[PDB]
Amino acid sequence: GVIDTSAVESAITDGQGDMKAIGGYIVGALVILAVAGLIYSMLRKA
Amino acid sequence: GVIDTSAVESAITDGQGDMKAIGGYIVGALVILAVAGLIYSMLRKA
Repeated sequence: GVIDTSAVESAITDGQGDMKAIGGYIVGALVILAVAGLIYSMLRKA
Repeated sequence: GVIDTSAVESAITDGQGDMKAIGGYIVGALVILAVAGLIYSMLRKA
């Protein structure tokens, strides 16, 4: 009496493979305010 | 002064043996909307 849920794992494993894609696109934008955070500290201490 | 009613029990015991046959054919179709009723609830809560 089953219902075919084969279209579930095919849909959301491709879903969770897309959460990883837009996680790496944020990490690449948070290191901008990490690098610029501490080369401001070099100019101030000088 | 009897009338032979031997053809009665031979006719309706085979009749009530057929009500059981089409009762089990409905139960097999009501569990479809019982299973699908609560795997819809898993997808909604996720």
